[PDB]
Amino acid sequence: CFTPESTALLESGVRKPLGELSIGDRVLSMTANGQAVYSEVILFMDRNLEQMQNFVQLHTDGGAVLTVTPAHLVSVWQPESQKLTFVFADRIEEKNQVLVRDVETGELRPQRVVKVGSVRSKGVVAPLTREGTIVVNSVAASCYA
Amino acid sequence: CFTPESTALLESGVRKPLGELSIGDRVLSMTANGQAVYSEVILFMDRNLEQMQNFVQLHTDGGAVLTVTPAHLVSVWQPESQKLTFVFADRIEEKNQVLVRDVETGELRPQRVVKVGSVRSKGVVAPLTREGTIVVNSVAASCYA
Repeated sequence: CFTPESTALLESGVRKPLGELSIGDRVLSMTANGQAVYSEVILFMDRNLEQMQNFVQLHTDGGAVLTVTPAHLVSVWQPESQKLTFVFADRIEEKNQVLVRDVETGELRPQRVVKVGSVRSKGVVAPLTREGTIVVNSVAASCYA
Repeated sequence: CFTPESTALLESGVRKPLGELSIGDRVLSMTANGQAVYSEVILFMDRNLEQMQNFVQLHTDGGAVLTVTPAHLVSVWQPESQKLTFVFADRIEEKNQVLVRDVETGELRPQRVVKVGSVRSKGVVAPLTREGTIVVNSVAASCYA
């Protein structure tokens, strides 16, 4: 899950807090080969805006910060082998690379994780899109947790 | 989840029991717009070959039978509105339509659900592919349950 304050990017061009996200909204997602694409939210696998939860915080070199639960799958780019893989949030470390949306081009491009933090906050939201992936706070991730 | 005896279709052209499925295997899946495509199994969300479980059994007009847990998402085709939607297995009824792989063409084509049964067996397997979907026993389904 992500936090209610975490944001998705609607096809319309607007960021929307996950706590305000609605089934049907077409949010920025990622294809199997790592490309940006818009997909509709079909349901929420978890949505409790009061539930206290522990979150991993991934900071990218570009300034993006993704707050996700320990067991949530996140896309990790292996620069050497040109391999896109999914790793649990808690297993991600500095120097690993994640896909972050580039403002100018709109493309999902790899960025170094420069800091791995933690935080405990209230509210959990886990949206499921048709694609099965979702870009939260500009960082690509799986919908699975 | 599906049963261990349920089968996936490997890109190689061979059916493989889910209980024998391995991470890395490229199984027949479905794209967001309902097309057949091969995707690799990245992990199992559930895999307990001993766990007794209640399953819904969907029979198609073509003879395919998909055994899935009540809370598993399955693709349902709405012929009138040309809409592909996901519905929980237990909410599916006769006359609804699901996507079934055609032998000759290999395409995922809609077929009427001619009978909805039930069964309790041992073993649960829930494979997750990169696409997020998987065709089990020739019937298209989401990986989510």
